[PDB]
Amino acid sequence: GNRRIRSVGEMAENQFRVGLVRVERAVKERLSLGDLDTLMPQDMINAKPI
Amino acid sequence: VPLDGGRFATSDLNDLYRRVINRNNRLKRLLDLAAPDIIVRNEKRMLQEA
Amino acid sequence: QYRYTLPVKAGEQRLLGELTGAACATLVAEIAERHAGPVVLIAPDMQNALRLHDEISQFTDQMVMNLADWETLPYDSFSPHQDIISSRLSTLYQLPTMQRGVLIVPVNTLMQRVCPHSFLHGHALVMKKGQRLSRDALRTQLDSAGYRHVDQVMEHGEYATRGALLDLFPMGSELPYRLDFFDDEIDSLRVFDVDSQRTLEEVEAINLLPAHEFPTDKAAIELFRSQWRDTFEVKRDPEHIYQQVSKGTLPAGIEYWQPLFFSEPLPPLFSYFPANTLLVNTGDLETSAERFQADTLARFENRGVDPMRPLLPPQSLWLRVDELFSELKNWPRVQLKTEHLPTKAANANLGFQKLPDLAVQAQQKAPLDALRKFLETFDGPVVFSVESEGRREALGELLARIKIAPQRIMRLDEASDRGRYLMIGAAEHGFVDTVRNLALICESDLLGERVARRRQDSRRTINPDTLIRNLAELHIGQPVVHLEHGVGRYAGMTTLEAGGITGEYLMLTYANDAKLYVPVSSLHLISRYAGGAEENAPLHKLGGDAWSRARQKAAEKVRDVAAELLDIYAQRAAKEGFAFKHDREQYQLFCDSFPFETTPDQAQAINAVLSDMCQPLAMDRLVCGDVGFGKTEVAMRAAFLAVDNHKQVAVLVPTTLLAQQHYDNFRDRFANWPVRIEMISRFRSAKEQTQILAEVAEGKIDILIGTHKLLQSDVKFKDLGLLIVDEEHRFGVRHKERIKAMRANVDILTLTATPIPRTLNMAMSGMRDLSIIATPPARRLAVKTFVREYDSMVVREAILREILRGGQVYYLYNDVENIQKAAERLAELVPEARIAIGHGQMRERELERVMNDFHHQRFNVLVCTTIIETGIDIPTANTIIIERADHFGLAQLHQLRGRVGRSHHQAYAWLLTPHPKAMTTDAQKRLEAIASLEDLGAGFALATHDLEIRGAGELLGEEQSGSMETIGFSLYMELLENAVDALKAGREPSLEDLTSQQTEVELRMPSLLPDDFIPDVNTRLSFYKRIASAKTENELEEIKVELIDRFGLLPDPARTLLDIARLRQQAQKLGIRKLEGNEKGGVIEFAEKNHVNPAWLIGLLQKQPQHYRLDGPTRLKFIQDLSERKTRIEWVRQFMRELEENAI
Ligand SMILES: Nc1ncnc2c1ncn2[C@@H]1O[C@H](COP(=O)(O)OP(=O)(O)O)[C@@H](O)[C@H]1O
Repeated sequence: GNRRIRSVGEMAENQFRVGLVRVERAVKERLSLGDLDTLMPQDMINAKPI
Repeated sequence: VPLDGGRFATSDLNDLYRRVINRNNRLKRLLDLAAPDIIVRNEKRMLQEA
Repeated sequence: QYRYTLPVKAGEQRLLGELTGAACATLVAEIAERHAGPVVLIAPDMQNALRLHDEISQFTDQMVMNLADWETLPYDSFSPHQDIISSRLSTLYQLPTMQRGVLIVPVNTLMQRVCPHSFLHGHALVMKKGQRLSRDALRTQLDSAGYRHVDQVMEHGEYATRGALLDLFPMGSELPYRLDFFDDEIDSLRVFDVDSQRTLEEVEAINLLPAHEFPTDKAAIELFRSQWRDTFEVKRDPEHIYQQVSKGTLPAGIEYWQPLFFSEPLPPLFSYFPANTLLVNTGDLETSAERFQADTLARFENRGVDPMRPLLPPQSLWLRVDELFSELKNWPRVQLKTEHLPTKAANANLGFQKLPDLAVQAQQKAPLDALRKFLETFDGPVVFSVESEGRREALGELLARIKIAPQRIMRLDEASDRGRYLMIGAAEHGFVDTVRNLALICESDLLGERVARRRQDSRRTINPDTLIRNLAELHIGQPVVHLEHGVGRYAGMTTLEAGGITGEYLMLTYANDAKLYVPVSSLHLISRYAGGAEENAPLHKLGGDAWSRARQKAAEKVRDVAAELLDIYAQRAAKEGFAFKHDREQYQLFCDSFPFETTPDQAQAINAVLSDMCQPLAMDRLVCGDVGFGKTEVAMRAAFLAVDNHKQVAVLVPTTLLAQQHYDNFRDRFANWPVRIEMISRFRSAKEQTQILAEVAEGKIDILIGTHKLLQSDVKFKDLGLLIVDEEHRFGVRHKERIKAMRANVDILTLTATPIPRTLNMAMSGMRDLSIIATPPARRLAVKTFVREYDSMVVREAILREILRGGQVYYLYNDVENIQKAAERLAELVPEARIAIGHGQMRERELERVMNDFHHQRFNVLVCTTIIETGIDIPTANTIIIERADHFGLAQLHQLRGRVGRSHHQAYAWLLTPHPKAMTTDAQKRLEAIASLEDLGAGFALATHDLEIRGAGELLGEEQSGSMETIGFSLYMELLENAVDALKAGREPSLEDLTSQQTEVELRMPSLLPDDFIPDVNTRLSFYKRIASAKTENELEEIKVELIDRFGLLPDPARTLLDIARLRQQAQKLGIRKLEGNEKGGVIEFAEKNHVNPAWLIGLLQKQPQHYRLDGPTRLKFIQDLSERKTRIEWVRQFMRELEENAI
C-alpha cells in the first residue's frame, strides 16, 4: 500500500510529457519570436524531440 | 589504426604529444624572436599546463 | 545692462522660465560672468550633466568641472576606480575655497555624503605656487594635523619652520620639501634631501593625494572593527568583510561601508560649499530626488539580505529627501524651468522662443526653403553653431547655396543688429532671444525627421463592388478573398473559446484544409470573389513558409588554388627583394613630426621593420598586437623610408571607414614632405576613379589607400615597393596574394589585431617574421569581463549601472529579423532607457542618422548587429552586452571587447551565455579562453587560443582555419624549393603574366587539372606552363596525349581545359580579346583591329536580334540558353568557326 505499479501507459505518458515540455519551450521561444502574422502551427513545433 | 571509413584512430596520447610539441616549438620560436616578456610568461604557463 | 537680478539672500529662490533647449547653458554662462563667486549647477541626471559639461564651456571661458561621482550602483560590488577617487578628493580638496568657477554635480552625488574633512585637511596635501599663504598658518595647520617640529626633518610626521623657509616630511612620501614663504605667499617647492638638505626638484604644484578617500591604516582598522562589532555580527568566514579587512586587504564595494571608517557623522558636502555660492537648478529636483531615493531604498532591501556582505542603512550613506530640501533653504538658489511662470517677485520669464520649423529634405526641389525664407525676414543677427571644424565646411558650401556668409566669432555677445556668424561649440538646440532679436541655430536644427516609409495595403484601397458591402447573407462554399492571405472556401460560422472570451467566427478553408477563423466583428476584411470563376477559383496556402527551400547540393572546386599559390610563392622565393636605403637625419626629421615618444618595444619593432626593409631579402612581417597600442606610426615610419626611395606605397584595408580614418592619419602625418596621398573606395565617383587609377600608372600619387578596389585587375602600379595591409583576419588568401602576384619581390607588412590561425602558423613556422607589441603608452583599462547565463535582472542591472553612469550601451543581438521585437523586449525590461535600432540592412540613410544621433547622445541603448565591429569612435559607449555569445568568432570577440573602453572610465563587458550543457563544446572552449585572459597584451595569446582549437588551415590552399589533413610543412618546403630551382633552372616566365597575355575566356565552367590526375603540384604546375605557353594545336594535342600516356584516361576537367586552350588559340589568332560566357549567353569583345566580317556580323544581328546584339562597337551580347556546357563549348566553337570562315 506504499508501493504502486505504474504500467506501460503511465511511463509512456511520462516520456511523452517530457518531450512535450521540451517542445513547448521550443515553441514558446518561437512564439515569442515575432513575425507571427505569416506563421503556421507546423513550422513552430518540431517532431524531432517527441 | 584506420577506422575502415577513411580516417584514423583517436589515440589521445598522440593528441597530447602533438599539443605539447606545438606549445614547445611555438615557445622556442617565441624566445628566438626575443618577444617582450609578458607574452612568453603566459606561453610558459600554457606549456606547463600542457 | 543685464536682464534680471540675482538671489543674494540666505534661502531665497529665483524662478526663471520660458526656457527651451540649450538656452540654459548660455544663461548660466551669464550667471558666472556676472557673479563674483562660484556657480554650482545641480543636474537632474548624469547625461544632462555631461551634456551640459560641454555646453557651458561653449558659451563662456571660466574653468568648468564636474565632481567625479562614484561610477557604481548603490550598494554595488565594484570599486569606484581609485583614479576617479583621486580626481574626486582633489576637487574636494579645493572645494572649501574656490573663488570663481563652475561645478556641475548631479543629485546622485549631491544626495551622497562625503568624508568628514578631518582626514582630508590632515592626511593630504595639494599645494601650488600661486597660493598666497603665510608661515605660521601652515605651521599651525601641520600642528593641527599632528606633525612635529624637527628642524632637520627625516621622519613621517615632521616639519620644519625656520625664518622664512618651511620643510615638510609627510605620511605619504619619503621625502621632505622646502617651501620658502615670501610676502604671505608660497615661493618654492624644493624637493630636498632627508639629510643632505639640497633640492632634487623644483615643483610648482605638489600633489600628495591619499591612496583612498578613507583612512586605511591600523588605527582606522580597529576603529572599523569596533564599529562593525557594534553594528553587525561577525561570523567565522574567510570571505566575510570583517575578516577580509582584518587581513588588511580590501573587497570591491568596501567604500559603500563608508562611515565605519571614521566613527563620525558624515557631512552632506554642503560643508564643502564656499561662503556665498550660487546654486542653479535644471529641470527639477522635486521629481528626480524622489525616485532616486525610492530606487535607493528598493535596492537596499533588495540586498538587505545575505550575511555575506551586509549593508548599512541608507540614512548614513545619503541624505533623506527632506534633509536635502532643508539644506536647500541654506543657500540662495536659482530654479530654471521650461515654462512660463505668471508673475511675482524673485521671478522672471525671459524671451527664449523655440526656433521655427527649419528643416531640410531632398523631396523639395530647393532644399533650404525654410531657411531661405526665414533669414531675410529675421530682423536680428543669426548664429550657426557648428560643432566640428570640418563640419563647418559642411555648412560652408551649404549656405553658399543660399549665398549666406558665416563669420567665425568666439563670443555670443559679438552679435550685431543683423549679421550671419558661425560659432564653433557644443550646442544641440537653437532658440531666438527676442530681447535682442538674437538667433542661435544648431546643426541638429536642420534634420528633424528621422522617418521611415510605409508600404503594402493594396486591397484596402479596393473598396469596389467585390467587397460585397458586408452582406452577411453569403452562402457556404463561396470562394472568398481575404486580402492578407488570398482566396478560401467559406464553410460557415463557428463558435470558439479564446481564453475566457467565447466568440463567433467565420471558418474559411485555404489550401491543405487549414482553417482560418476571422471574427464576425472585423467582417470588412472579407470580400466576395471578383474573377467570376467561382467554380474555378484557386486556393492560397496559408503562411507562405517556404524555408524548406534550403536543402542541399551545391558543388565546388571550379578553380584550383594550390598550384597558383605554389607559383606565387616560388616566384617570391626565386627573385630577390629590394634593398632599401636609409637616411639618418632625413628619417630623424620625420621622427620629429611624431609629437610623441616611442615605447621601447614599439621602437625596436620599428627598428626591426627598417632593418629588414633595407635588405636584399623580401619583407614579410607580422606586426601583431592589441588594438590601440600604437600600430599605425610604425607603418608611418616604414612608409616614409619606403616613399623616399620612390617606391609607390600601397595601403589596403577591408572597409571604407578604416580607409577614411587612415586618409586623415596619413595626410596629417605627412604634412611637410613632397608626397601625394590619396584613397579609393566605392565612395569615390567613377570620374575620380578613372583619373586616380590612371595616374597610378603615371605615379605622382605615392601613397594610395583603399578597399578591395585595388585588387580589381586594372590597377597598375608603375613601381610597387611596399604593401601595407591592415586588420588582417579578412581577405581570404586570394585577395591577400593577388597583389603580390603583380610583383614577386614586393615587401609585405601585415598589421593585425589577432592574426588568423593560418598566418599565425605560417609566421611561427619560420616562413614569415613575427613582431609582437605590448605595453600601451596611456594606462588603459582591462575592462572587467564576465560570462554569465542569460538573466532578465542581470541585464537590467547592467543597463542601469551604465545609464546612471551617463554613457551609452552597445547591446548586440545579431539577427535582423527579430531585432525589432527584441527592442521592446529590452525596452519594457528597462523602461527608463532610450532605445533605437541600427543594423546594416537599412536604407543607408537612417543608419547614419542613428549613428550620428548616437554620437550626439540623443538615446542610450542601441540594439545592433555586428555593424559596430567596423570600429567607430564615441568612447562614451562603455558597456557591451552580447545577448547570445554562443555563435560568435573568438577573434571578433576580442575585437568587440576592444570597442568599449577608450577612456579613463572603467568600461564593462557582459557576455551572456546560454545554459552550459546546451552549447557546443567548442563554444565552451572559446568562452573559457575569453574568461581566462582579461589584460592588455593578451590579444596575441588569445589568437593562440583561436589556433589549436580549429586547426590552422592548409598551408597551400584557401580556408585559413581548419584541420583539413593538409600538406605537411616539411613536404611543403621541399615542394617549394623544387619549384624554386625548377623555376630559376632556365628563367621560366611567371605564370601570372601567362594569365595576363591570355585572352579572357571565362565561361563559368570548372576548368582545371584535378589532384587525383596529378598529385605532384610541380608537375601540374609545369603542365600549366606548357599548356598556356603552347602556341600550336599540334603542341596542345601532343601535351594531351602525353598526359594520357602518363596517367591513363583524360577526365572532363582536363578535356575542358584543353579545349578552352584551343579556343584561346583562335581567340588570339583573330583578335577576339574578351570572351565571357555563362548559362544565359555571354559577351564577345573583339579587338579594335578585329577579323570580324562587319556586313556578315550585321547579317547575324538582323537574322537573330534575340541572339546577337551589338551593345557597344565590338561588344556582342549573345543570348543563348546554354543549359549543357558541352553545347556551350560547341556553340562557341562553331561560332568562331563561322567567324574564321568570315575572317578578313
Ligand atoms: N609612443 C607613443 N606615445 C604616446 N602616445 C602614443 C604612442 N604611440 C601611440 N600613441 C597613441 O595611441 C594611438 C595610436 O593608435 P594607432 O596606431 O593609430 O592605431 P591603433 O589604435 O590600432 O593602435 C594614437 O592616438 C596615439 O596618440
